[PDB]
Amino acid sequence: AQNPNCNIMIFHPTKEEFNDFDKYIAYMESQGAHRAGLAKIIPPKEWKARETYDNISEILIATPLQQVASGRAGVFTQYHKKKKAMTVGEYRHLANSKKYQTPPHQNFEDLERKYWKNRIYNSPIYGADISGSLFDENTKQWNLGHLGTIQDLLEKECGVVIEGVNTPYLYFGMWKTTFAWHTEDMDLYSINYLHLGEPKTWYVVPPEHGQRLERLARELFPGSSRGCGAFLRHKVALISPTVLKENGIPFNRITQEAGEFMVTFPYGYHAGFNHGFNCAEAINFATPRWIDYGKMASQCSCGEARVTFSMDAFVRILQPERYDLWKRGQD
Ligand SMILES: O=C(O)CNC(=O)C(=O)O
Ligand SMILES: [Mg+2]
Ligand code: NI
Ligand SMILES: [Zn+2]
Repeated sequence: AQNPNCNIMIFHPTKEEFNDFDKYIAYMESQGAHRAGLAKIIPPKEWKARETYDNISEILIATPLQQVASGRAGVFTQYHKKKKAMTVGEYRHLANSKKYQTPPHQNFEDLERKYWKNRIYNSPIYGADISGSLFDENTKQWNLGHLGTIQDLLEKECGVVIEGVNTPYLYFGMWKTTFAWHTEDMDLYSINYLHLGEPKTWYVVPPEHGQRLERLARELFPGSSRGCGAFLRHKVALISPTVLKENGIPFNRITQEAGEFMVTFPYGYHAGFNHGFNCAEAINFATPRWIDYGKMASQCSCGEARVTFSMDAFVRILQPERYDLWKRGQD
């Protein structure tokens, strides 16, 4: 078995290897990459996502989210308070302000220490989940707006034609903006490209150990667990590396820099934080190997998780027994 310790693997495809996206994902899996839950892909030196980032300031962040924490430094939840609209240029100025800017630090490990010590005492503002793309239309390789759709994959594997669409999302971050512990909708893959700015640190639990993280989370968030049998679908709970180590949960960490892709694999729990002003693009995708994960994915039916239009068909076809309860949660 390849990669039996479930380490995060880093790949350096050549320009020739960068042509066929599906084939390269399958290659990475042949080397055991998926066992970690997360992989990094450094694009060939010849590749670029677009020519420059000099003209993005007028993108609108219609609903910036202030991420307010509750709990203790290593075990906390966050809620999202909606703020007034602002442009990307206005958000960048805010990120760079004395109130929100990255503090002085020695290296990524020192900044990580400071994050976990101090995150809860601040409320950073995240421009998350903005439909759109920064890839040039002429970028033919690893263009996250031109990937094969999940609906087409389901139809190719299973024969059933379904409604729905699959488009990318932009994320504008600042110091301490936080992504809570989660797997993707329907335990899909994700791919994330860091277009510009400061890094993003990731934590990940191997898919084969995801239930260990779930059991810890039920212990640490006992009211939330009574409320919902899949409350990590709410995407609000944080647990630090120190607390994971104290509880014997297997995990890994890695820092993504501008110009790099990360892939999350089915049922790979992940969480993380941004180092400073940045912009990322991400989308969900599927492969043949996903189908079995999609059939077994947990679901939130309490009403909190509320998701896209296109998840309806995935539940309806892959999980017909669960469909009626889940749809009630949507309505
Ligand atoms: O970058 C972020 O805030 C969160 N991204 C992801 O969870 C992802 O790409 O799967
Ligand atoms: Mg613009
Ligand atoms: Ni994710
Ligand atoms: Zn729920």
